[PDB]
Amino acid sequence: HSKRDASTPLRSTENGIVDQVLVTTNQDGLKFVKVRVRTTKIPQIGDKF
Amino acid sequence: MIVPVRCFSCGKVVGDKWESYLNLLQEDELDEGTALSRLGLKRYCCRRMILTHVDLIEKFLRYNP
Amino acid sequence: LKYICAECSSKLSLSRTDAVRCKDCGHRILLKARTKRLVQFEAR
Amino acid sequence: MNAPDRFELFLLGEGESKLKIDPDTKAPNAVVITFEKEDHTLGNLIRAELLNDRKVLFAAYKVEHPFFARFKLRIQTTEGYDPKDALKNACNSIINKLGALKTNFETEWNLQTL
Amino acid sequence: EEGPQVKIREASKDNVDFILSNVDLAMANSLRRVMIAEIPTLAIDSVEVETNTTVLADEFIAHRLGLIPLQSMDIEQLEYSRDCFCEDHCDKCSVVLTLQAFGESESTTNVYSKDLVIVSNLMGRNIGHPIIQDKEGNGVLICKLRKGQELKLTCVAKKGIAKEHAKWGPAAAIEFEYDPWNKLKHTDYWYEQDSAKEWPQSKNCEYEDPPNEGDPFDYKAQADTFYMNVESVGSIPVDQVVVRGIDTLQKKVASILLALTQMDQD
Ligand SMILES: [Zn+2]
Ligand SMILES: [Zn+2]
Ligand SMILES: [Zn+2]
Repeated sequence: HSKRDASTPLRSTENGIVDQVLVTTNQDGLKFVKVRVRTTKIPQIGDKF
Repeated sequence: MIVPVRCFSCGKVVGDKWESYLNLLQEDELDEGTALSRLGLKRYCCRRMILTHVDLIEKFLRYNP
Repeated sequence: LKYICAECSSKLSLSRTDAVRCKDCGHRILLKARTKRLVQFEAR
Repeated sequence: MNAPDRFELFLLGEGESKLKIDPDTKAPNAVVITFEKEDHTLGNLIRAELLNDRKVLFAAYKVEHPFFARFKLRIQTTEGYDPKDALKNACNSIINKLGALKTNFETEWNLQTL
Repeated sequence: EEGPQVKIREASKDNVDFILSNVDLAMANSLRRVMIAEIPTLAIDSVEVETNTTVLADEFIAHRLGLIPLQSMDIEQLEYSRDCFCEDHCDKCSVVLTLQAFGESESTTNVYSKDLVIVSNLMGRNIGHPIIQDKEGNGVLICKLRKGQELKLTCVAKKGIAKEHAKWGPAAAIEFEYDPWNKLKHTDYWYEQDSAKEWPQSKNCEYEDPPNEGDPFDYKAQADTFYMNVESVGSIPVDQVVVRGIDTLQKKVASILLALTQMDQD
């Protein structure tokens, strides 16, 4: 056990489909990532209008 | 976005009438009312469905990705 | 695995220990390619 | 999220029977029948056809909650007349009327143009 | 015949304007409800997307495909996937049609409903073919591709009821009106001065006799004459819309009758 986990979990209450993943180095030369997840929401009982 | 396929209210198909509508506006030089009338959109819900729509996909296609 | 650049129509396959930048471009914005395992859609 | 399946509106669940006939305890010679996976379309028609039978004292349907596709139908007939027979007669009458209506609509359709 | 009477005032490929005579209100209403919802129809239920580089989202396009009107003529000799003894779907229950589109010209490459190509085996049955009432023969505008954009997907269409989803709706708007002169007094008209001058006069008023002010209110009168106009979408012909409506109502009554027959088991 030489590694600690620093993984990022999907929102506990949300769900959907991974829309698009972006991998890019930072200004300080740090490999960072932005993951966009897409979910279609349909008007339900309780939605505000 | 893009022209809705069918009318929300009643359910009449309108997605096949968008380009025809545009042509009736630019080619035959009619007003929106008559153009909507000729396409068989008598009920004001479908009439709304086409008249109220904004075709945003044409602006979306301007990007290269 | 493989990736695809943002502001050009390329198809990089550089895995780890590579990353940025891009083949014949210069920009460091890399997107990931679509999965092969297809996903269904309840057309409703 | 908590929204029920759509097919639960017309597909009978696990163990759910179509009709639930129960002896009414209020008035004598009465009955309450629970219709599953059916809405106003059937209830209104059946109830309206049970008021044509002059040997039927009471006939009323209701949907206790719009969430669930089901309705209760209360029928009270005269003595010496089982209410199930009233329901059957009503149903058969409906079927006959609909058959005649279909035939008439077909014959009237064949005589058209465009 | 002997029961209710029909009088087709107008008839076309898309609409049927007729008059129901000698009928109870509940039967007319229920007929309308059945025609609106409970009528079998074929429509895209499943969409498998391979590649999608278009602007629109995946389930967006999928949703648009769901609303595409398909040929549901011989739908009665097609079967529900929930009833078929196969795995997922087959040729006895579902109709599979592919869609491959790609930006070719510098101009915008439109993707219509005509581009859908039937892959599954129809084996004789008239089914699956996308209705095209378009004048140019294109049909429903599905999407728009740029220059190098591609849309590769497959569509499994299954038999469904409009009660489950409005995409399986065989009819559009059903016009319905009884007693144009309010002789039954089912409606208390709202007004500011004159009740008759403010409220427009219905067309159906040309098919009934106006009330006499010297005559009192007819309290023993019911509703017999009904003016209807059934409009189809294309999936099912109008005559078959109302006819299969009748058959469906009658059938689901016969199911209740059968249930009563079966409840006699000890
Ligand atoms: Zn409409
Ligand atoms: Zn590049
Ligand atoms: Zn099958």
